[PDB]
Amino acid sequence: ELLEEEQQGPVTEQDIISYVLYPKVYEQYIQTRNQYGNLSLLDTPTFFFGMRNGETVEIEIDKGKRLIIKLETISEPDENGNRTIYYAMNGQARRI
Amino acid sequence: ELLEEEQQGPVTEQDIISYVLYPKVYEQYIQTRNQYGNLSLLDTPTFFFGMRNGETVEIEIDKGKRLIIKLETISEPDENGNRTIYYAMNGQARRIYIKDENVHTNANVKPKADKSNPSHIGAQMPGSVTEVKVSVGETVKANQPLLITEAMKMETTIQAPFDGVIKQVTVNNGDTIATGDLLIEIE
Repeated sequence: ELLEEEQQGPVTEQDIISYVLYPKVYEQYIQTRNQYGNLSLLDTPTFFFGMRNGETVEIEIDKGKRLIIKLETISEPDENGNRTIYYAMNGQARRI
Repeated sequence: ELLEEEQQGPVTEQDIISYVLYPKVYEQYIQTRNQYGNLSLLDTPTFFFGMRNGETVEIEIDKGKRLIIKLETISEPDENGNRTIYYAMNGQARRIYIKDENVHTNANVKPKADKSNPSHIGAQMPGSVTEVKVSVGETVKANQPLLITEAMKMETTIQAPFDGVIKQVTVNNGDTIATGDLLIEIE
């Protein structure tokens, strides 16, 4: 009940023991997954380090599905302390 | 007859005595006018200083006609020392390339070599370029020295892996190099 109330929907028997065995950790894994998604798919050097300027990285999402990302530049922090990363993803200009 | 030949076509009487009076200066005014447009329309602070990161500026072109320009970011220089300015003009994304007058080209970022491409020669480890021995469009033998780099008070020359022609040299004398930097391309 508790997991199906926190997450609101699908919960497996794997989720249940995972929570019982590691309450704090399971929960924290969900918060991270909610934010960044499936991090297993990223390659290790991209996972630990991110990306350099003018780099292109492939991420195999499925059979014949993959993300193509190019990191162009990163801006200087603004007044709020926020930097603008200029991206190119799947032939589409993107800003984060 | 002279001025109309040089320029596009339209020349006024005011153009003519402006030349006569100040030949070289008038001819310079035209070269700048052809390069940058009408600078007198710029506000003075912008005219002398350009723009700071994140600044929005207005240029009164005429009644109801103005340029709203925002300077978003200035990139690090490429191997040629060309910085990419990220602009916003009248709600349109815009990119402009400007050559940086460095002094020493140690701020230049070289693209990484493609390790699967045999044409691409990459830097084995970090150093500085001591001597460039080839230029673009030069046929070279196998084992021919084509770049001398210094690591840690140690010189190690880079040589051609096969017979071929140089497509690009991304480095000049005194430039810093990093592990994996593209340096040469050959056929």
